[PDB]
Amino acid sequence: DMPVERILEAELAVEPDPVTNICQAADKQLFTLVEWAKRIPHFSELPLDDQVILLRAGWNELLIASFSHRSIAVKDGILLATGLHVHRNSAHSAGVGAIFDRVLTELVSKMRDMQMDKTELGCLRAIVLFNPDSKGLSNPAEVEALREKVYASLEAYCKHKYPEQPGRFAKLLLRLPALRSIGLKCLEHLFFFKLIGDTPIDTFLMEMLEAP
Amino acid sequence: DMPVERILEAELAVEPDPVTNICQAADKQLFTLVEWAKRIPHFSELPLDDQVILLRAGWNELLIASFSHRSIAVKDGILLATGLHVHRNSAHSAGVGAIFDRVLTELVSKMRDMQMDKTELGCLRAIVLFNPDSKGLSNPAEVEALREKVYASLEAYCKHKYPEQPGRFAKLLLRLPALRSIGLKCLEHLFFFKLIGDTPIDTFLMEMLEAP
Amino acid sequence: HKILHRLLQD
Amino acid sequence: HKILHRLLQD
Ligand SMILES: CC1(C)CCC(C)(C)c2cc3c(cc21)CC[C@]1(CCc2cc(C(=O)O)ccc2O1)O3
Ligand SMILES: CC1(C)CCC(C)(C)c2cc3c(cc21)CC[C@]1(CCc2cc(C(=O)O)ccc2O1)O3
Repeated sequence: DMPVERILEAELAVEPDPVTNICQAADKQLFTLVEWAKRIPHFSELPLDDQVILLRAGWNELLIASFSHRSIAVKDGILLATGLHVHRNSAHSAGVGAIFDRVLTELVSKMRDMQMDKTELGCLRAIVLFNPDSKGLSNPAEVEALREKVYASLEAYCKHKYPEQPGRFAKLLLRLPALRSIGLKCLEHLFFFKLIGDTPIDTFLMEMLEAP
Repeated sequence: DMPVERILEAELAVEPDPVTNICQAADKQLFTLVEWAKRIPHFSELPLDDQVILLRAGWNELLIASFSHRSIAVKDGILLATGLHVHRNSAHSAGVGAIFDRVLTELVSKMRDMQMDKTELGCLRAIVLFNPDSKGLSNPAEVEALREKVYASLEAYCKHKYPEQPGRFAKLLLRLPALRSIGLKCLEHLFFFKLIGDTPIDTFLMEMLEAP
Repeated sequence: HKILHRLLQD
Repeated sequence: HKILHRLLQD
């Protein structure tokens, strides 16, 4: 089964110019993200090749959702795992204001307004991790079955913790399209920074951007 | 309220080289899409400026979901509203094989395997239409409230029509991230065809691609 | 956006 | 992908 307790432990086990600071922190969190994934139930039992495919497919959305939830109490800014607050004025003045505002409006503010807890965040990240549409998986059905168990557990958790909010489970799932769209746009920026070549991109972040 | 009956009537009221054929059909369906949206409850009561913002924001995903569901009984291909079947061999041999296979694998096949009915399709399209994250809406809350009513109705409909499938409501919502990703990639292709300039793009399709 | 406005006006 | 394989092997 897929108990939300274990998913919550995985989140708590990994708790801690602007473009350069964000790219450096991203490389640091990629190491932490592997440790998180190995604590998600049944992920390590998957074929090694598929664990790679899932992490290469979801790392961007997984880590974007992480810092978004970490930034709840931050006003008009985000909090990186290194402890650095990046304010939206800094992002605008570095040329990435539009996508930064998208994170604040579509992700951080929505997480703040509903008070998304760390169990719901973990389940949402687990759903993203267990992405059955990832190309090249040796068995898409197994990953789809794992995703179904996660959101069967998360719905039951929502209905128990927040009985007064019937649409809350659906509200959580309906932030994934925004997360998908924002992840893709952030990838486009990274590839541009790489192309220009004056932004420090460390080895692990660089490996995520290379071809399969 | 947001009765699924009315949403279903909206779908039934509008029922009917490859890149050129698809772009021509897209322009034709844009006119039909306006008529569909005006039959979705409370959409026409929104401010005119917001009806424009919602349609300019969602037209691609709305029409991609339409032809995807229309292509259920089609094997290895899609069925355009003009009655033309586009087979995946034609798409590959025209240079758009990868995104075409994404539609078949992530959308058409999933709709086929679960036998998504036209009521669930309409509700999914209504959710996409009522996108509260659309930039520039004069009142995002009103659009969000309309989206909540749609998926409150769709969940209750799923639990009544298919009591034996508890995760079906969630399964429907979890196709929206793929639809979001595929819509964006299709937009990238359109802008490339426009840039090259030898693909016929008619006036309505062209207007969707122009700046706000 | 001429066309979309004109069709939504009906 | 050297790094990801090595960390998943542990
Ligand atoms: C600079 C740019 C393009 C614009 C601003 C935003 C915030 C959208 C962003 C975000 C952005 C990336 C780039 C950008 C690269 C990938 C990535 C992935 C998520 C992430 C999390 C943390 C953390 O958990 O500490 C630190 C860094 C990090 O980097 O996220
Ligand atoms: C050629 C290309 C890039 C690759 C193949 C696919 C199918 C992905 C595609 C799809 C694709 C568009 C382009 C492409 C443009 C926008 C659009 C929007 C949805 C749509 C629906 C119908 C219908 O309902 O009849 C007809 C056309 C139509 O056009 O959808």
